[PDB]
Amino acid sequence: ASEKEEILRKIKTQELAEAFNKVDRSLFLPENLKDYAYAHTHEALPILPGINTTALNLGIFMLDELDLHKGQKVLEIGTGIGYYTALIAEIVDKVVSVEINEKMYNYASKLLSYYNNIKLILGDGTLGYEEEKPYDRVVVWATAPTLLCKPYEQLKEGGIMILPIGVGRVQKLYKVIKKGNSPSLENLGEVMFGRIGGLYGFYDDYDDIEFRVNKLERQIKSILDN
Amino acid sequence: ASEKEEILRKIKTQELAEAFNKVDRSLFLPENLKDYAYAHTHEALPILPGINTTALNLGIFMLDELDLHKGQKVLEIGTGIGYYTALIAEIVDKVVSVEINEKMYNYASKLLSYYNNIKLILGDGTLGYEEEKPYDRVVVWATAPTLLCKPYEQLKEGGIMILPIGVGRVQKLYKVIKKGNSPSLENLGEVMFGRIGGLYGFYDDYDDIEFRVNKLERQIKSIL
Amino acid sequence: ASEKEEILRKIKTQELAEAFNKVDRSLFLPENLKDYAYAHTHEALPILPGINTTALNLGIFMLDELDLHKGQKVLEIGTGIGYYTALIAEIVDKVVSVEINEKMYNYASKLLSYYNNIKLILGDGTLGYEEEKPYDRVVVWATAPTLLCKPYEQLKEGGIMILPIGVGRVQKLYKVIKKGNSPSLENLGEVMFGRIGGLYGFYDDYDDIEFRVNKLERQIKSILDN
Amino acid sequence: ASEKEEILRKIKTQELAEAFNKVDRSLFLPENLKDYAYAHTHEALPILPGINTTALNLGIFMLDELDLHKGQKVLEIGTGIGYYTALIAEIVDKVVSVEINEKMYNYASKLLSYYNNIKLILGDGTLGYEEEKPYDRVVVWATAPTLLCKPYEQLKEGGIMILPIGVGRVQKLYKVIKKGNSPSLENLGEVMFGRIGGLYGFYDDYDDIEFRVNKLERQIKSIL
Amino acid sequence: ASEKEEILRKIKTQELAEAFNKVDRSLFLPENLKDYAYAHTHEALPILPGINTTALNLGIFMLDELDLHKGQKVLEIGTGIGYYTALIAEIVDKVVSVEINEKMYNYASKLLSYYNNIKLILGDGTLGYEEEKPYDRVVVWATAPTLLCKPYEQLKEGGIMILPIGVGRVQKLYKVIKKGNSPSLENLGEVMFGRIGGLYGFYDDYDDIEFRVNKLERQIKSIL
Amino acid sequence: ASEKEEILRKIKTQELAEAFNKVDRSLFLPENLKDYAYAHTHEALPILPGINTTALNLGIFMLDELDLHKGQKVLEIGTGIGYYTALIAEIVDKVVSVEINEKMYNYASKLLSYYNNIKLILGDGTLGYEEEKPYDRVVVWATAPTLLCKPYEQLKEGGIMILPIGVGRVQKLYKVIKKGNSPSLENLGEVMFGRIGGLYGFYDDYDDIEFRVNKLERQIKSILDN
Repeated sequence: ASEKEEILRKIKTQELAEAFNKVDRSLFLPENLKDYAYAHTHEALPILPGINTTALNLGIFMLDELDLHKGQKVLEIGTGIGYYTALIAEIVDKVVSVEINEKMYNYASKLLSYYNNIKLILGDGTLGYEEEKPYDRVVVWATAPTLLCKPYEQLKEGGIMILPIGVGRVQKLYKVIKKGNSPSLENLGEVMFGRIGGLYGFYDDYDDIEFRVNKLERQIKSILDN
Repeated sequence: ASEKEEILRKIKTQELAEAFNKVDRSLFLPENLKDYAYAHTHEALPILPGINTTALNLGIFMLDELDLHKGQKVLEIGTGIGYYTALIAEIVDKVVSVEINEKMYNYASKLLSYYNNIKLILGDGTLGYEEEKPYDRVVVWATAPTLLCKPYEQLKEGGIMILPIGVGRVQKLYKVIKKGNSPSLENLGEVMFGRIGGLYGFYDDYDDIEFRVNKLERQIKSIL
Repeated sequence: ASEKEEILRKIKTQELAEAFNKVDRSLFLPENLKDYAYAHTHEALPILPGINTTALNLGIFMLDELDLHKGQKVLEIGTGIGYYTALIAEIVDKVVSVEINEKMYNYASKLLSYYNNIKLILGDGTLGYEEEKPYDRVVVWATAPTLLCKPYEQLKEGGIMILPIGVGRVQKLYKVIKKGNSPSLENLGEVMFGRIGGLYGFYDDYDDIEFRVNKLERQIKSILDN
Repeated sequence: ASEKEEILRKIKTQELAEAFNKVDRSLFLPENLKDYAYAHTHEALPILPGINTTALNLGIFMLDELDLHKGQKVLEIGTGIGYYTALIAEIVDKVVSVEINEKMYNYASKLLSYYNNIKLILGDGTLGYEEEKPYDRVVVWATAPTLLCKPYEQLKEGGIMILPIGVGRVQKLYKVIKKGNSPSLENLGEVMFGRIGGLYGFYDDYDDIEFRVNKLERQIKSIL
Repeated sequence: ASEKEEILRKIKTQELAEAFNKVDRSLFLPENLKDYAYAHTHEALPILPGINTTALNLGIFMLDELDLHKGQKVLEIGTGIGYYTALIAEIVDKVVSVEINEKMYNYASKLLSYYNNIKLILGDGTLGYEEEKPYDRVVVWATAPTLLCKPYEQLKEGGIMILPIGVGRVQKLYKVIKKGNSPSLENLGEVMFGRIGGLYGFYDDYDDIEFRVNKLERQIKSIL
Repeated sequence: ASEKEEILRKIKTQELAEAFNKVDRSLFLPENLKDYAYAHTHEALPILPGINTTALNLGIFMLDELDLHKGQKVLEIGTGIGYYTALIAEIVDKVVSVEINEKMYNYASKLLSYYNNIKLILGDGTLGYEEEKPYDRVVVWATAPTLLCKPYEQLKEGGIMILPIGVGRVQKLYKVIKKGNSPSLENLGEVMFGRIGGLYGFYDDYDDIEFRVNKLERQIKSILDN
């Protein structure tokens, strides 16, 4: 708990403040990363090849902006290691959380036993989760090509959704308040999340000149097979 | 052979062939572009800043790959000058067409008055059009970040949607056949369409670093 | 006439001010662009594939800087839709105007009938127009690799020429005052014009890394035919 | 065949084959990564931010190209999770291994207690390890700007060092045989290792212009 | 064979062959570069910051493709060290040569005193040289944005001009034959010359984005 | 001597100030570059294909920062034209100087005759020079991939070394004060030197997107041979 007090001081939602103080984040982190429970708070931690855990400073900010309170039903796209799932479960009535990667799904299955209000789904988060349909809030922990349609449809009328939108290696964090097909979108800043996979995920690779050149270099390397 | 003739020979959809043969593309085109009606069939044509009507060869090819029939209900996203909308209205029962740009909407509204089975919505085509929900066919004249959810939802279970998906200056043309949440995607080839706007459209601009630097150089113009 | 008054207020040449107020720019614009006669004044309008009409704000600024007055002979490289041609004809004695694109030449042939002091040439503007040789002013509506030599030679001794010079997708607007082979060149700012074609036009394509990469990507796409 | 088996078949160094067969890689790996012990043998595995343990196929290939024997003195630069260190300690007399990252040092320190012929230095591997100076073999798990001088100096006259040399995202894997100031360098192929740190390490970051611009755009965020 | 000999064998212009054989290139070259007179014939040689004399093989090749004869009037744009000017003066009647850089002008002025049919103008070669207007041949030792108008105007009706045209680090070598306003342009291959300066020269720098960013990064060095 | 007084005014080491005033730099420069002895002081001068002489302003700054005084033994990596070698010889007891390029080695052999305290070696400067081992100072006139190990080892304990470190076309000037394996490195600024060659020199080419693209363009040009 080094940068723990810094982060706690900033929390605007009293309920989140308490959940944050109580849940021991080292309990959801592997052995190798134990020292990052409350230190290096601005970095994303490696869990699986190609998959990280959002930076604590970012995560707490997002949840704080989610306006979480008693008796809400929250949909979370991207269970991961279950830590942010736990913090929501502490505040909210029920939590439906989706994970697309099986190994990740397995790793967390055991870590959330202490909770009886978290439904863990193994599937395409891009579809959200129809079946417990009306949600009060939705948090996505990976960037999308556009506004995720299913989650948005599943949101309650005045619901609030937070997700990173953007193709390209640097995206934008958006706070969406449902209002028919005229939501209000508030850019909360620049962020760098990994790409969400699935039906409404990405259909082509990163399109920045660095990537394009890396590819050219890959192909010429292989064409020189001729 | 005649450029108009070359395109006609390729058309596999009989009705499309008949429509293509009687609808005058030169009426939908501005004064400055009438020489292009059936000449230079491979060139996209400039209508508004940032808006071009698809090149004829590709336009017909897409309407043809769309497999249009009589009695169908079609959803067209991106009216434009109205030409392809006209061809569809000649073949199909009813046609709903959305145009997000008002200046383009107006222009095409005048020309589409002739037809009576065309509903022109001035709005976000990225939302499709819920109110007539069941559609047999969907065509999109602009590239999208992913599979367009709303129009796809509004498709019949075996429906066909044709759209370009991709970020970047060269996208892929897809032929999608609705099958619940596991659509079949056929790549019909590489195309170059403008980016689609709207709620479920793009939120970032094309990544051209030359210009991103240019600007930063300009921005660096301040001496205090 | 929305941004019309903004633009008119700025005009320093009284004669231009009057011509600008009188000539109806919607009369030279196609149907599709009627709403841009005096709105969106900063954008270039699409007329032909690869060809635009300079932005009104830019055009009026250029003509205003041309120092146009009674009894001058003006050479204009790039007739286009004839609108800027009309404004000059209103002020000046005679106007010789060149257009290299035939379709463009045709479109404007009819739109300038009301004038009896505009000679319309279909040819290589890069050559200027020898035959009505001594000119007082010259305006070019497209960028060149360097100072256009023929127009410059055709200029009167103290004549003034305005043109965009530059390879690359962003050029510079120059006001040239003839003085033997020691002109005075004043950079009026950064601009973005399409490339001028012709003998003294461009001999190679755009050389910015974006273009070069687009090409590499084109070739590798075709080499993969092997 | 079994991925673990495929790698085993390639091993030319008998002792390495035996070691690979009895050392349990799943002990060195974190909970979240144990399924990868002998599965997906071609993937580098994420341990700390900016630190990955080499993909098994390459790891073994390098230890094998290293030509390990009994009684040797080996210098390993970049302990990591300790796995390859363990394999070396099973084959060789003594092993000195350096790790510059403390969090990584600790993690591997616990697991390496089992062995008794391994000396773990928490420090700059770029300096090698003077104090045991004569070494028969040297392995480096990270790319370097040039031939690493200190470790090379500390090699026996016919010693072998295996390291990746190169700036950029794709380096070359070199097998170096000490011969005074004219070493022989064999290119074993292209690899992708992280940059080595320390005194004789890198002083500039990888040149990614996309990000260099991104930042400059961010930096340009000030309105006074 | 001898590098000097290899070049000699290729020369098709008898007079050029004779001249090449008697003019000592080592006199025109600085102390630090005399070993290069007829050695490393393919390398451009550094004379002033931003100024290099063309590599011999190319230099001769161009003078040879120029088709020099006795009695002609030649216009050379870019004197340089004077070597190729000397070879031309040995073959032709009169030679006008322009050099825009004064430091280069001086250097070559001393060495060219020997010849008496060479007029050295210290000025804008981009303007050519009106005063002796009719020229049979024109050579340009630097790349240009377009066909150089002034020198082209000053050519005889069937004259030949050899210049590199192009923006970018690799230009095309052109052989131009005057034919009113429809010259014939033969592409002799790709070359790498410096950019030509002057009125009808370049107005923008080579577009190197690496450096454009570098600077912007430097520029971003202010903390107020 | 135009910018000579500007540069002299700045010199903090009195001994360097005197050496700088006395040694005639035009005596080490070829004919073509005579006018740059004390003018255009910020540019690097062309001597051999691929090889330049550091800018005078840079060179004097580096030597001034080297803290040169009576009775020191100085190792210099990159003799070049011998001018900076001469200035050091004037102040110091002995100077060992290495040059890797033979033509360069030859050109300077004759220019330093007036000195009897300069040992000129033709070899790999990356190795420094073991044999006159303990050095008080070391100056390198070319960039290295990292801290040059041999020179550093050859430095006296509290010795000082100055060299440009960096891959990439723009490097950093470093002032190194020996202290075991814990030197103190002070960045003196951004500089642009040519690459040092040799055992501890570079093993791969420049890695900036400009270079990478130039290469792609080279290969595609050659693949189109197929």
